[PDB]
Amino acid sequence: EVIGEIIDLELDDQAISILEIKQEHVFSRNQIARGHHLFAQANSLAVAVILALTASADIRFTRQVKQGERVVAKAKVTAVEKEKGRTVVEVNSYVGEEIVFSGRFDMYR
Amino acid sequence: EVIGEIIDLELDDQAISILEIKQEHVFSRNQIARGHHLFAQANSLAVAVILALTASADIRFTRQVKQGERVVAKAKVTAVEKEKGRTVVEVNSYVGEEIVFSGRFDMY
Repeated sequence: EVIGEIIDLELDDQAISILEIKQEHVFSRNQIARGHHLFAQANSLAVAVILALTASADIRFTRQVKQGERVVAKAKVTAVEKEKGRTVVEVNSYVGEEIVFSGRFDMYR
Repeated sequence: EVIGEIIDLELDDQAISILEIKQEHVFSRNQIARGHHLFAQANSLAVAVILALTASADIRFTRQVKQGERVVAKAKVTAVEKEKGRTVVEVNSYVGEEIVFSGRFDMY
């Protein structure tokens, strides 16, 4: 029920997942991973750090990811509104030391 | 290819796709579809209206989508740069007459 493998999970705090880009994730022409796989990893990691739903998100794809790469996604909760049951999660995803994806997710109870 | 079935496509203009939410898209007793499924339909339809890549997007999910519903995504090209090679696609997705997803996609 999460895309890629959960490596680390501190509920209501932070989480880390790893997605190895295989044949199922790429355009045949260029062996480049489709951006919705990156999103899916990050969005499901954002849900994992919290039974919760995404309300919006602002996301940014930085490098093209190639097949054979391990994408490490790192979720951190950056604000909570106890009141309205609203949590914001920022997720940055890396291949080695380089960001390939960055997103802020607005979640709800 | 694309998430859901393409219904119409006017390259560099617009496209429409249909995604029937089946048991594989869903997670709970309320049989709720996961939001990445909606993004996936919308993102890949944005790529289809143009060999191209998404650079960013601002997206909003309106309502929870339930299993058995049919989501219709409508992509419209709303600006083109031969300047930067940045094309903007707006995608709104519907169940009946209600918006369940909306996004602006910046393509490079």
